[PDB]
Amino acid sequence: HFEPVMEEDEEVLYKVRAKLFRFDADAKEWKERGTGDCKFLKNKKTNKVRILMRRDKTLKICANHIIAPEYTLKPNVGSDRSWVYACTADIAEGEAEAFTFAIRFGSKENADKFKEEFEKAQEINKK
Amino acid sequence: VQFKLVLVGDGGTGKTTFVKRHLTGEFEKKYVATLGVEVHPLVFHTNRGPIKFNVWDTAGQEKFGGLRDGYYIQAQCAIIMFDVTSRVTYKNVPNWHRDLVRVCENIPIVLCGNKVDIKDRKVKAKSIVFHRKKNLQYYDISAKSNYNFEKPFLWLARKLIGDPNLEFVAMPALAPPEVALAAQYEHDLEVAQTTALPDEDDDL
Amino acid sequence: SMEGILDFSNDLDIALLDQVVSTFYQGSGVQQKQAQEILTKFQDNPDAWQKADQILQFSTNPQSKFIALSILDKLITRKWKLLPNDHRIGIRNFVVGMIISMCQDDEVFKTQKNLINKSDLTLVQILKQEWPQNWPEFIPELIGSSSSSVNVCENNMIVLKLLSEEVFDFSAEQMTQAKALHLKNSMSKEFEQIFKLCFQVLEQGSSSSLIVATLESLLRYLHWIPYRYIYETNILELLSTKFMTSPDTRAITLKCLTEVSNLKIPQDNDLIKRQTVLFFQNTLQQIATSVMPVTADLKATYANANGNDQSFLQDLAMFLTTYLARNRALLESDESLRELLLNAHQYLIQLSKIEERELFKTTLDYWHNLVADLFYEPLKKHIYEEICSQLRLVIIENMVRPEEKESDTIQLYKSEREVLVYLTHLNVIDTEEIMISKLARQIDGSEWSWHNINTLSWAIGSISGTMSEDTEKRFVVTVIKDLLGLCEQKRGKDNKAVVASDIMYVVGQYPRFLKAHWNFLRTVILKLFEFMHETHEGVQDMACDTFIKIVQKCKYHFVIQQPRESEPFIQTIIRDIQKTTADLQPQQVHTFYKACGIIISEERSVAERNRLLSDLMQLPNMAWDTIVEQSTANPTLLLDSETVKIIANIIKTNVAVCTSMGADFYPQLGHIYYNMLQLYRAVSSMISAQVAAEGLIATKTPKVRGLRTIKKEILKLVETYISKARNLDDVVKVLVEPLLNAVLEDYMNNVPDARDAEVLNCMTTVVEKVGHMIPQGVILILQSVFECTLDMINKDFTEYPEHRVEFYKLLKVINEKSFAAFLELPPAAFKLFVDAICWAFKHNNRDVEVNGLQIALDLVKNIERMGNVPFANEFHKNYFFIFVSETFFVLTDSDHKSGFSKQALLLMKLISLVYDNKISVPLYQEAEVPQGTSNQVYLSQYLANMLSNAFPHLTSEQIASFLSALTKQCKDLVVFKGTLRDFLVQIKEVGGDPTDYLFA
Amino acid sequence: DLRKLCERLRGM
Ligand SMILES: Nc1nc2c(ncn2[C@@H]2O[C@H](COP(=O)(O)OP(=O)(O)NP(=O)(O)O)[C@@H](O)[C@H]2O)c(=O)[nH]1
Ligand SMILES: [Cl-]
Ligand SMILES: [Mg+2]
Repeated sequence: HFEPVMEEDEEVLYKVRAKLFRFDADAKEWKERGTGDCKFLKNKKTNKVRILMRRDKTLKICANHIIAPEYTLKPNVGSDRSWVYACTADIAEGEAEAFTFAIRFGSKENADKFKEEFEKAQEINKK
Repeated sequence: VQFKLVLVGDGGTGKTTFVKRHLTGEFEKKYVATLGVEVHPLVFHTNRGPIKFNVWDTAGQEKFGGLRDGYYIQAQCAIIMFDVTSRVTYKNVPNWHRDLVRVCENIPIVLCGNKVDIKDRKVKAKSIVFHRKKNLQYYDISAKSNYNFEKPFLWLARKLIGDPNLEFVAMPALAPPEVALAAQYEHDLEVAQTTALPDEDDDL
Repeated sequence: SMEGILDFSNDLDIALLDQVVSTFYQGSGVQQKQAQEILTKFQDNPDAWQKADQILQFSTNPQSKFIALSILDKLITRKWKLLPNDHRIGIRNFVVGMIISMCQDDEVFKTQKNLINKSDLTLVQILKQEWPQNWPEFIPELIGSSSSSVNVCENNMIVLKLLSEEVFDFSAEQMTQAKALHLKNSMSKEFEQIFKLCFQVLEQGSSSSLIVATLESLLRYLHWIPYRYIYETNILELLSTKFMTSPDTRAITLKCLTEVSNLKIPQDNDLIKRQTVLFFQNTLQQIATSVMPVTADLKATYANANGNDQSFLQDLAMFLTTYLARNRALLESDESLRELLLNAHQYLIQLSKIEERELFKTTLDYWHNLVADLFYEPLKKHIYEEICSQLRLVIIENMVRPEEKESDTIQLYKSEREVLVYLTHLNVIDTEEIMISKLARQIDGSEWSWHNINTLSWAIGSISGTMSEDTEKRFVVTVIKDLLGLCEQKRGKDNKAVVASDIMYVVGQYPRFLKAHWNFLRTVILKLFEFMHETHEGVQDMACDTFIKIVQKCKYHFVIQQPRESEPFIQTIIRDIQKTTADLQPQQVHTFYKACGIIISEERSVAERNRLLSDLMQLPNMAWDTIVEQSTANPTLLLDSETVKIIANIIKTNVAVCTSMGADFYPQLGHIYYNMLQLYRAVSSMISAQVAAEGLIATKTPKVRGLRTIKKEILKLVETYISKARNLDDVVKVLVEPLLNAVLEDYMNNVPDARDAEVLNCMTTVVEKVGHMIPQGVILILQSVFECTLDMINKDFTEYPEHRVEFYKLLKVINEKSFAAFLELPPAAFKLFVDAICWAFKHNNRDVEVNGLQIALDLVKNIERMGNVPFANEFHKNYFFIFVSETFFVLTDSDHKSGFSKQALLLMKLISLVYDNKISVPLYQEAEVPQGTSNQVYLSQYLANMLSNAFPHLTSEQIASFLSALTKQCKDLVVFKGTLRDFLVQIKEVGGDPTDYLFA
Repeated sequence: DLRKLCERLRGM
């Protein structure tokens, strides 16, 4: 005998490339918050689905919040491939915080599928 | 575990835009000249623990230079920035390097040619050789397209920590919380819906 | 409370200063940001220098004394000669004394290196002002004081280093030609005594910090000192032996030896040649015995990144490449020097394996130098056969992705291709053997990977055109076979995709082979068509790029009837085009049609070419006809996003084909032209009606953006044809007038946010090609776009950036081709034209600034050519001095450096007009100057007064001397420019020497 | 004529 020399508890329901914006209401300006994979993550011990999004390369969190059933996706005047909605608790940058988000995708097709999956996930969190 | 980083280069080369991208993820299209210096903590999460850069984003315009080389005292690393669409900004790189290493004699320095996203490039790749005899790391970067935007900090983190295999890693993602002001958010939301998103022709 | 240091009526509280400083440097957040603004206001107080002597003697904070010296620096470099001579001596004395006192305290010397370096630099600023004329004993006293103390000696090496830098390395921008030459001559005159000290310290000294500082100063000296100091003093032996053994001195010594490898050397002296051989021999010996042997794994060493290893290997690469590029011939004939030659190159081989892109490019540049010499120079290549064999493997294995987003990668591929082509000519057999061998290890899995098969395929593709056609044939076949079997061998998805891409890349790089093997070429294309139905990500894009790539090179074989075929293959492609392209995205469809256009343009029979053209366009032309019927019927269709997208893709298809066919596209353009311009009008009405009903935000909506895409593609199609048209009679008599009717009024009468800058670009091409033939049309263009576009861009430099750029490209071409259109302008409009040019001067935006200066230059030449007529005489009277002073403003304001050369050219042209008496009328009023005064005297007078008020700190003598030199030199651009540069230096300080402008 | 290669190519 010779001797020899934190989303792990979650399931991925949906993954799509996207760019996320935050509305700076004081500047009446949309500001980029991050580009990367947007994930709907279903916790196996609660069945709650959250959005988790990270920036390419740095992998820093740019969105982390429950897909609340009260949220409503609305179109943006300038895009057929984006959704706008208010978020009351996002913890991507520390303390909880409210934001008006916009998320844009590579195609109107990907945008509609996102809304499909976004609504599916809302009733997962509802039930 | 924090390191002072001084960022220097001609005015308009993209120093502040580059840092802002790393701070908030945004791309600032306007040119608001920096006055003197602006200090911003910047944290990266690595397989060797978090590393903090105290970024001294200095002014490149002479009339806004403030303390100038006074900002370089006790810097442990630096980025020199020029603009591949403006030859003069590369011509001035040896002047910034001179003033920098007279104060910071032995520090890791990255040379960055910014704005490679622009088609009509003027400082060709083959002309960029100043870093060779000066032992600077060089990267083509674009704060607009994010091309190589993480390389300057990754290389400096490896030099400062003394670990050539240091990597950026995914910061842990805590469980987010669960959910009077209904007439208030429907106002901010109506304004947001009717303000067009920028760069609608981008791939994403 | 921290703002108290900003009150100079009181004595300065040093303790309060140190708190502000500490808050800035060691603090954070608002406190730090507040102290920053205070310190800046403090340092910028023009009396703050008076409080420097206090801070430097009584403060305990090094940062505070540093900021004090910064304040002194500003004063010395900008206002030194304004001071009373009492303050100059005083400042000088308490800088000299502060340095001596810091050098004598071993503790301060050891721990305040930053503050000592800043003090030395400040001392150097005084020397640039005062030495040698008012300080002839500086160098003798420095040399004497060096022996009294090792700390002072070491610091004097720092002072001499900075002095040499300021005088020889950084003077070209910062001082006048005369002052630079004065200081260079002054240092050169006393260098014999400087070198003696430096050589003694190196020969005798044992303090490591002193040796390092002395060698760091030598590095600067080697930029300029005569070669005798290096080749007649034995210092080369010291550098290449003694100082390569100690790691402390090894980095700087290598940098010194690299510079020595560039000294000015006579190429005929046999001893100098032996000395050059000898220090290379010594240096390589010290590396092999003290650092690492020739066999060492430098890739691993570099990756580990211990200590200063990476910087050392970088420096070694620079030394070896620099020396060998200049001197390797000295090693190639003498047999006793062969081992040295090949060991030096073997080190370079090992350095070339390091994973470090920028270092690889440094070694790759050398390899290019070498293999190009072996390719041309008789009897040399056999010396390097084993080096070159290893290099073939290094380059093949580090081949980077060709263009086929990253221009640094693209440049690196081309450089790698160049070296590998040379290496293949040098030994075709070894190259083929390496490549076939690498390929076997792909099939046997020992080196299989996505990266490794891509790299090898890129290498194989890069040497196309080097082998013989027969060896190429056998080579290409073997590769494709081996690549095919490699594809079968894989059961995966992406696995199967990678090998397929590489196969099509290799074949795309060997057109000569495809041209001689039609059966194979046909089969290649048909397999690309098959791939155009593959939904796997990236295959379709690969198929289309390969298709057009092959077509550009082999088009002739698609346009002739090939033996064994009943029709030219272009007909077969066209017949099945709907099926072939059914699964492609629009972008990929247009590439396909473009590729077909390349083929069709090879058919030189007009009737057959036009038939092929209309066949190719059958699908878009039918969709077009259908839409022009069902969209003129119910204009509401154009609000259907689907019809809008269809329309845009039809026009984009015409653009793609017109891009390939140019002049030959005219028949297809005529089929759609008139209805296309009607569609342009209808779409324009919708955009306008949409903006009226929704507001400016309508221009951001997908519907309106889709409508403007139609307009932009229509303009692009017209632009593309007209720029390539050969029949300009038809352009002028068929195309232009419908075009102008369709686009000009619509542009003029839309609100700013609805105007398409593409309109200006299109008009620029119209004027470029046929502007000389449509003077009335050019006038109409100006009337419709000039004032309304100018009003968009003359409120700042930022809004409407595309209009800004295209606007000045349009004025440039109009001023070139149809200058008469500007003559027809009413006087108020011609004045806006001058205002617009000067407005362009003031842009930092290079795309605008350069055209602004060129329009100015061209305009002056246009006026000059008119001769002595009333319009030119009025022009000079109204605008000559506006152009002179506006040009001077951007020359001197420090925010338009990038345009210096063209500003100088413009200014030289304007001044030469007067001193050649090419302005026929007086430039002054009948009142303001005696009758008969020459324009030359009045110009010298106007400019003297202009500069006196704009730069009041200049003496009348400076201005008068500057203008005398400038006007004398207005026929000699480079001297003219030197005199302007001298002026730019002098306006930054007080008391510039007016005799400086006599330099030339 | 390279019949062999064309057949290997068609069947990829
Ligand atoms: N196209 C492009 N534009 C960029 C890029 N980076 C910055 N810019 C733009 O360059 C302009 C100036 O940016 P800025 O960050 O203020 O430069 P700066 O070096 O900080 N200037 P200063 O030294 O005076 O403070 C901005 O308009 C910015 O949007 C880039 O990577 N690509
Ligand atoms: Cl590399
Ligand atoms: Mg800035």
